Amino acid sequence: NKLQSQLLSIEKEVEEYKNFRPDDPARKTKALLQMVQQFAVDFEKRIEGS
Amino acid sequence: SELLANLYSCGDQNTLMEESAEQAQRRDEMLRMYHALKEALSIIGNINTT
Repeated sequence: NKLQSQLLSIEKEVEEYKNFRPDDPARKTKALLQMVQQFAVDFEKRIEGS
Repeated sequence: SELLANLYSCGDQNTLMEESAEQAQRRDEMLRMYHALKEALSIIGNINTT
């Protein structure tokens, strides 16, 4: 059960890490859209209180 | 978190986001109206300037 829990915790991320290729525009653009959405949500959170 | 990765997972990526014909008609209509308005303002400029 210990090992099963550890695998469950790690799997969601190593699922992406195992497919890494440095020359991957798709990853770069997905990261760009994730960073921009995070920034716009944090900003609205601090200003509007939403 | 997953939608853009799925969209990049589609079978044919060279035909994704191909514009319809209506967008192609609207592009030409908007440019035609743009040049028409510019020429009208140039002429009003010539009339007032004399």
